[PDB]
Amino acid sequence: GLSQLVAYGAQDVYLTGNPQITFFKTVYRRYTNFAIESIQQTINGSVGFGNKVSTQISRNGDLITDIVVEFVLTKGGNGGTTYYPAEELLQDVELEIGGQRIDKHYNDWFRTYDALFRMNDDRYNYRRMTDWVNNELVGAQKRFYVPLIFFFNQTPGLALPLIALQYHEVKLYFTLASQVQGVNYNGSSAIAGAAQPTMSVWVDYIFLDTQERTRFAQLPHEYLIEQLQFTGSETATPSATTQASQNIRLNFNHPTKYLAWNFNNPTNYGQYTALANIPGACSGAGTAAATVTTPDYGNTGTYNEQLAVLDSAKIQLNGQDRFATRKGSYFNKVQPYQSIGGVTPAGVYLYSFALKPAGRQPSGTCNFSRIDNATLSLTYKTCSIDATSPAAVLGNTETVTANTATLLTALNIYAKNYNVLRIMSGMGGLAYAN
Amino acid sequence: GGLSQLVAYGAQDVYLTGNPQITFFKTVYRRYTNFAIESIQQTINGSVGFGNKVSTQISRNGDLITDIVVEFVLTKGGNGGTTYYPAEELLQDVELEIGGQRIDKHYNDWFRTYDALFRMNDDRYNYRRMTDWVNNELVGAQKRFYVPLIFFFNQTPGLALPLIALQYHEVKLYFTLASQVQGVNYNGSSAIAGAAQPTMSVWVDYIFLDTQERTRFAQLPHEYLIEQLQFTGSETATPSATTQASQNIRLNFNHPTKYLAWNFNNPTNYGQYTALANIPGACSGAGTAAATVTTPDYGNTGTYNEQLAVLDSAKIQLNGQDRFATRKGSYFNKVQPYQSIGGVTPAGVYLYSFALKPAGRQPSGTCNFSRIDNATLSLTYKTCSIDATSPAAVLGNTETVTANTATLLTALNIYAKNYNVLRIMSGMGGLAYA
Amino acid sequence: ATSPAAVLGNTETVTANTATLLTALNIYAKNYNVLRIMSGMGGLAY
Amino acid sequence: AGGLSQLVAYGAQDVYLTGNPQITFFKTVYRRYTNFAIESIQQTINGSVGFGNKVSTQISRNGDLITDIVVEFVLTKGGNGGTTYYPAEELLQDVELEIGGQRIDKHYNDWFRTYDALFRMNDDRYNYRRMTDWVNNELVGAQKRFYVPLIFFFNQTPGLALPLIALQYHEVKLYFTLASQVQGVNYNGSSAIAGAAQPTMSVWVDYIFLDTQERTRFAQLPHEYLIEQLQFTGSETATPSATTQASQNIRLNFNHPTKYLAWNFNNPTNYGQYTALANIPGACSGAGTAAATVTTPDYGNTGTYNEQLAVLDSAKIQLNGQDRFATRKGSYFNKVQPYQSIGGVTPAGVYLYSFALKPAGRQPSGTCNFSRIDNATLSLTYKTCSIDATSPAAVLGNTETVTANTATLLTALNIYAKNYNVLRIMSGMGGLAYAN
Amino acid sequence: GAAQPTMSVWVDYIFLDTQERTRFAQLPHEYLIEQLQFTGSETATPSA
Amino acid sequence: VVKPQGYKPEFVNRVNFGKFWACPEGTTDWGSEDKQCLVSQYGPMMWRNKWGWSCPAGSAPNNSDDWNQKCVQGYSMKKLIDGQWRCTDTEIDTGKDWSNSDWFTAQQQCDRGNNKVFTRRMYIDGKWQCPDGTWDTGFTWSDGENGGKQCKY
Repeated sequence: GLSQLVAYGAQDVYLTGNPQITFFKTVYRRYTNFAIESIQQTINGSVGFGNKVSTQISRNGDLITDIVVEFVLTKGGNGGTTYYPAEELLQDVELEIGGQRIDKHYNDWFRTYDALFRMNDDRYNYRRMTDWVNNELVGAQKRFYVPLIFFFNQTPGLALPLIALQYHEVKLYFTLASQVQGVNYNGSSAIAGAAQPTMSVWVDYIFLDTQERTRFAQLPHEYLIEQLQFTGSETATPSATTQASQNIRLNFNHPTKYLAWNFNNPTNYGQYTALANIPGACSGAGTAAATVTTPDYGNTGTYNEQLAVLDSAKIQLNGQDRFATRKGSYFNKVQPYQSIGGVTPAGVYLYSFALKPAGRQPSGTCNFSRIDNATLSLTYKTCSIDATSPAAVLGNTETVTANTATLLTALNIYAKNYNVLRIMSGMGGLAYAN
Repeated sequence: GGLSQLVAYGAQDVYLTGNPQITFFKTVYRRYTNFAIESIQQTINGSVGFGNKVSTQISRNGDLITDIVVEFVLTKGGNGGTTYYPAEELLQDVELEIGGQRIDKHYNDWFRTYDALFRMNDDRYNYRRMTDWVNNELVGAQKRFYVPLIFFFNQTPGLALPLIALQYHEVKLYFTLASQVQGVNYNGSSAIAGAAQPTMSVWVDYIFLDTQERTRFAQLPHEYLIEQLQFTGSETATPSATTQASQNIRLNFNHPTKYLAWNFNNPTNYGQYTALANIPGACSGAGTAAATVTTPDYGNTGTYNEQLAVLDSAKIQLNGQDRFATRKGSYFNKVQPYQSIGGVTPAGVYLYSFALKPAGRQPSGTCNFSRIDNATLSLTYKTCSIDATSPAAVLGNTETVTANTATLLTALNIYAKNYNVLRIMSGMGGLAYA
Repeated sequence: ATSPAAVLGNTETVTANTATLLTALNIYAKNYNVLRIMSGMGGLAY
Repeated sequence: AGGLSQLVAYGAQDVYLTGNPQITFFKTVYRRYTNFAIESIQQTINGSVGFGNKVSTQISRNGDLITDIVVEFVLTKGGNGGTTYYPAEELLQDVELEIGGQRIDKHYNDWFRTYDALFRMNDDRYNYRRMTDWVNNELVGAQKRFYVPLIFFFNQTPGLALPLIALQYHEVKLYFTLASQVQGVNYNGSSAIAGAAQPTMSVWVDYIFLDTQERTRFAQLPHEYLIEQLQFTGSETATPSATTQASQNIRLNFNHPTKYLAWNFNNPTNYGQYTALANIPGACSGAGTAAATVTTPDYGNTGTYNEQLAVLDSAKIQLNGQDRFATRKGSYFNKVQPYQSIGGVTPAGVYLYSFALKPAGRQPSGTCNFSRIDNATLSLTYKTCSIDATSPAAVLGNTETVTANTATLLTALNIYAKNYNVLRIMSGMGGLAYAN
Repeated sequence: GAAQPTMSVWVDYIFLDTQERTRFAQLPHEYLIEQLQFTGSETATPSA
Repeated sequence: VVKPQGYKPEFVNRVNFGKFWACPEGTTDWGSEDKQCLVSQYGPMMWRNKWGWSCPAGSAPNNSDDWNQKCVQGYSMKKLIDGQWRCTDTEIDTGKDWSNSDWFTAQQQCDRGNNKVFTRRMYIDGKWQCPDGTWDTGFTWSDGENGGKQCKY
């Protein structure tokens, strides 16, 4: 207390001065001259369920951004039988530049991503573009639009300069699911007469005027981009008599923005929670016909955490706790509150290393290329609740879930990290491998 | 803990945190010109009533103006479900005149189309609360409605209109009140005996500048990059039971256009952009014995069910050349706004942007129709073969067909939003381009 | 308040007879101040 | 913000309080003092102790300085609770202080009562009563040791400790006279109480033992102490008539710089009675009921604050033929004077007039030198004794100028003067300086 | 049954233009004012 | 070991008020060139004078060590104006005339609250002029956002 302090009797009178800026008169920035065109790509290979197809993006414009994969499907059953089927159909999509994999997304990632990062009417509109949401009936035909979510598919700021890649081609490889719920299969039962999908891939191209087009064509460029890292693993399945726990190695690299994960029943796409005889939680739920072994497919997702299987979790780095152990509901509700601002469905979890993981601008990362032992430690809920008795579910406790929750045996762990896509002398690839 | 993440530092961190440019742990602020905002009522010249044309003149009480809200007091001429955004329907149009020059003009249908495309989530709901009855109000109920105007200066402080610099020019607004408003003074074609006439008032939010800003406005010349709406109505090449009608509509537009927007509608029923059907919400009494497919469930006039939309596909031609590949109506209805706005657009409403982000004020790519001698919108309609009175016929239909009642959507409304320059000098203002 | 016809079919200047139960009024104001930290100690400017 | 918001609120008006600060409040510096110790030592009392007897003691030289003196008495109640009033105070009829054969001072039981009435207060007064009376509703035969502190100048402060050490050749004595009767102990009004016990007495003196340099200084240096003395004479009261207002001019045979005069009117029959008796709960034996009498007080409740029972209407002090101050009402002497100058509650019938700014203190603060006043007198006007003491309506509903018919029993007047003199000690001997 | 009064106090305010508001706010002022002194008392009772 | 620090006074820069420079309003017109304005409540008995440290022109001594904080910001002196030793109309005469005070409080007389750089003109010479002890800044009551009148310290 022998330090110097200031009385500040009129510190603020002293610190004032003239205005710097006025709110009521905007200056708009003059931008470059460009145009946007939607161009169809040629897809090689037969499109159909279970098939692998691909497309090369044609050099029609200078830069590319948005990519939408169109699919045409017909319902194989009535309303309540499908769940985001166009999302399910695109089993995966791989982005290759110069022959090097830059990224790769999975149907489950699209479901996880959406569940975690989209929101409000955007999420609804998304659902409109991937599912039947107006109680459509068997045979109903719709064109679905599945937007891709690669770094260049989200912002013009990361438009991929095909013009700057004169020696390297850019391709998308797409795996179509062998089965799509409510379209060609009802659970495990094939739907006789189901149609094969029609597919079309659209790329929205940016046409640049001469000065900017030339700079892209001739100069080296470094684009800060986001990559998905992913692998599936067995879940330490919980049971009626026990709280299972599991030490999961996190085989990730690069400065990671966040980790995200879900547990699921691989039988039913998007099922991240247990089934129960409560409205929407199972096929026929709330009635005598309810079966807690089959979801109400049209209502597969839920916010009822009582049906989720994670009791608590922590992430360790180099074997040491990165943060204090928190409950599954923390990862499901709070992380998203703080970091995204949307609402995340039960069974979907997030842990961010970033202030704002939902944005493009770096805001703190965890560099797993500098971490020797990254481990996710999970504790599961006890599967003791009789799912066929609503009272058992709705009146339960924090540490328990449905007996049907033991069917959520698959675990998917995803991570998003920042790498650099470098382009020069007509060629390109990633700045870092690992 | 957190330290274990900081220590994991290496080569891949350089592009994120090497030579830091900003810190996220410190907010930087800007000294803004002092100002105040006061709400002042303007008067209305002319008799307020249905079918009447009335107008105001904005006095120079403050220096700059932004938001304008028109208040209406309406009664319900029937029970809940009989009205649809009635204050929006009532304000048939508003014309903006400066110095006698027509600067812009909005239409009730535009307000509906604008909302359908650009408002969202709770902004949209709160908006609905200010223009309709959304709490199941009954006949005789009376409410004050607030219909904000959407002229360029009514959307952002940045374009506050400089009444201050307009020494010799008055700013006037002409408001046309619809001769009929559904569920207020008419029920379909029938008048409602005893219906009350509206009470109306126009409110303007004025900005009061300090001495220094005030001086600059008075002495400096100004120019503003502003928006205008271009609009014409056309007959729809009405489709039928046995055919897919098609139509080439000349786009009689000029100026740098941010985007086009359009819808098809039934002139009888405000906001009806889709076909009627015996499925819940799609017609008066839909889903039951009393259902009719000649009249909408007015309270549920809008829908996200495309099966009831009329348009099959569309393209825009510039001087006879395709501007982009033909895309399905569902592409304009769902994808365009996904990409460009981030909200959800109801069936029957379509958008095509020339801009990266048409929802913003900052120009981001435009189609200058002042340099396109002959632009055309080419539309293909669906076959009107589905029997609207048979829920299954509608819900189980195909991509290329719609309801037989879709032939009631005989009007086509095409809008274009563009950028012009409002110049102010010598106490007078007006547009730079015809 | 117990009759929907009266509740849902009425005008602007009226409310429920049960609205007289709303006897509390809460008024909030959010404002700007400065928090200062110097030489290991801190508190508000004013 | 917070406490700091007060510190920063500084302007011109503050310069007068905190500009160029001289002192603080957050750091006390104490003064270093000498090495000394204090001890309570019993004195030997010569003569026979008993009611009405005169006994005495020479203060032994069991220390260098003396201060506090407490006289212990053991008495037994001759009746039940309510029959006594400060009986150990009544018992010690008088105390005389003599040094080297010269009287320094002399106090009387009535002075102790008067002094207390004016100068002790609050719990000090209560604790005092606890040391001289039975205040817990004790019954007949109850035995208590009473402690009567003396109030001579050296019994008030160490600052005036009597330098017994500096008096190597002159004795210091205390003479004590015990009352012939003590109310509620050996007599009940005029009636002797058969079987009453005689008092047991012990005199304690607190002696200060000084360490060597300080002791030597007192032993060898001459000293002059500015000390107080009590002057006292009894006078007959111009007892008011029940028909009119008596008046009286009393010569005040006082000398020396006087701090204050004090006086009271009383009924010698009943120790401590300075007011009239009346049939109201606080003013007579059995008051408030059928058995009430207004000839005898409820002794345990002898005193009162109700001036309606007092006899002084008004008074002035005249010096050498000239009024010192305008005549003021008796209630002015009873309530205001001590309010202003002492700060306690003076009981009805007891009056004070100060010539001093702070008479309750020891630092001289203005005195009236009666040795320079050829003829000082106290001029009194009495209240009319017309109120029927046996009728509460008359006792309590009366006027400023009247009192009880029983107020005519207050026939004695005690006038005191407390003054300064100087006790000069040298060559082992010491007597108070001024003769008159 | 007499009713209690309803009371309201209205003050007529003067709004000055700019130069005067400034001078009044900053300059010292001095006014002669009027005051009412009042002493109530008994009247010698008038007599018949 | 790291060397301890003393008062370390905080001084701002003088500002352009239009055709003249003067110290900002929460501050005082202290010294010159290197130390033009005091911000903190105490400052470095600037040596430049006439030469002399009092303290100087606008601050007064306090009873302390560490020269950096020996003068207190916001004072002046009796400053004879016309025929009377009055403080400026916007200043507050503390009452510490000189004769009834010690050296430190005797100097701290006028308490220049809210008027550390500019004051108002005085009706002293019958003409409403700049106070005898200050510089005549060109501003007037009609001039807006400049309430100061001919004054500078």
